[PDB]
Amino acid sequence: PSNHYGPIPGIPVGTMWRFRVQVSESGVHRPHVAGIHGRSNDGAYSLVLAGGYEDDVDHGNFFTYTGSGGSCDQKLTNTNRALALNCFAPINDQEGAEAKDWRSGKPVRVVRNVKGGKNSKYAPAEGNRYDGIYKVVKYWPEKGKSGFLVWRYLLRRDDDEPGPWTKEGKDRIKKLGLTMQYPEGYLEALANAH
Repeated sequence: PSNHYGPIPGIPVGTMWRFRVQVSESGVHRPHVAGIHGRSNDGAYSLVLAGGYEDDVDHGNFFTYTGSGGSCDQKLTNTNRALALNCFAPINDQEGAEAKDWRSGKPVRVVRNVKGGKNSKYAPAEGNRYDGIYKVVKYWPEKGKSGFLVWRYLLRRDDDEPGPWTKEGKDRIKKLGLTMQYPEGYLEALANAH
């Protein structure tokens, strides 16, 4: 169902799609534009890292992430609240929270998109790649570049499948024969567009 937590059966870490519409169709990240799929009364099921917030860092097994909204203070509502709920700590919309036992938190599927490349060496060079399950360690408010409050999150990887950029993850990609997926007819249309 749309509120599925965890990996999608049959879609291993390292899977690559050229376009977001394909990522949506796979169920790995259902929204075709929004960066985060979540329900404010439940949790977050997936997110896409595609750059945008300059203060964010991406170190592969861990990354920081900034919420949405705000012009004005962001609020811990909607998908900001969804992602917060995944953290293994009671929700706190004033100071945020940190999970000591963060691995007991709800999983988030993470896809990296090529747009993230200026500030991340882990972004794929093309398209979108599924990088596995991550969990929210902590989240907190802070004064943004706008001068208004933004919600920030720290995520850490927790997946039994190795990271796609590691030697063991690259070996799996090879063994499974994963390749960049293009829509039916797309390469053919480009080839003929002359």
